[PDB]
Amino acid sequence: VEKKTVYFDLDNPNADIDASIEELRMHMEDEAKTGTVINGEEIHVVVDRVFFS
Amino acid sequence: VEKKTVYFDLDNPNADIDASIEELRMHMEDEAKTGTVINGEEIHVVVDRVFFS
Amino acid sequence: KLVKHPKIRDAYLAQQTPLAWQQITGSLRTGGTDGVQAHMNTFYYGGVKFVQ
Amino acid sequence: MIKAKTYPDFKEFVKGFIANVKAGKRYDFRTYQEAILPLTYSSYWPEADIAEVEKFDYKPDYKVPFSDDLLYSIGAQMRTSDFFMDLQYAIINGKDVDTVYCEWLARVKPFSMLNAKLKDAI
Repeated sequence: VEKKTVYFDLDNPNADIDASIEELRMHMEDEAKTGTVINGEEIHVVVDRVFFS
Repeated sequence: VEKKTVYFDLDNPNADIDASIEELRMHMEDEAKTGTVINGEEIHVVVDRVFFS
Repeated sequence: KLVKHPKIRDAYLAQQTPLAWQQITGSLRTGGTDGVQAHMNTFYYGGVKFVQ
Repeated sequence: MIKAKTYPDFKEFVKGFIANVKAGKRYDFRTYQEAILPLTYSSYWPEADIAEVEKFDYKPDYKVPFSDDLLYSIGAQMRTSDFFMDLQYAIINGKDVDTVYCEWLARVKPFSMLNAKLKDAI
């Protein structure tokens, strides 16, 4: 299986953060082929100092 | 008697709508010719779809 | 496209209401279950209620 | 590209903007106005970086300028980004700017009562 990376363009004033977050939710809700309803909001996100700033 | 028309020019960003509304109120208040105090804000206004939009 | 439009953005940014706050900084996923996800995106505007 | 916080005042920011526009540069930020304009006319301008644009396929439907010597009728209200688009369009058409009326204006976004005084270039 192939890994996925989500690119937050935090250096661009016209970046679309909402699109990236929606992509993150959709990957979780789709690629988890458990055969049951999945809630994508229940995810952990560990972030680095520079990214947080 | 002669009929009156009021132009709003809603297509022009520089229009003065309040001026036209005051003109309508003043006409209603002044052309009654009944010798009594009159409130010009008690009037109906039926509007076409394009005008409303 | 609808959510990103300036006309909706400015109005809901200016409005001070729990609905305005939720739809701008909150999560739009508040619908029912379509069988693959627990909630579906929902947006309120002008009385109509859109769904994805 | 106009770097963030490059001017201490809107009065100098407008001068810089006009000077850049007279050099053939074009700008368009209608879609993300919220993230460029600072809070007031006395803060540091602009809030964030503004990038040039390749094309200027824009033309107001309403008449611009309102008259020969005035961009908008006194007291007109317009969206802030639209003011910069319209002033840029007017300058492209040979007009030149004398001063920008912003002394007593209070609010910057999303709507503002900005205006300009025009003349003929040489």
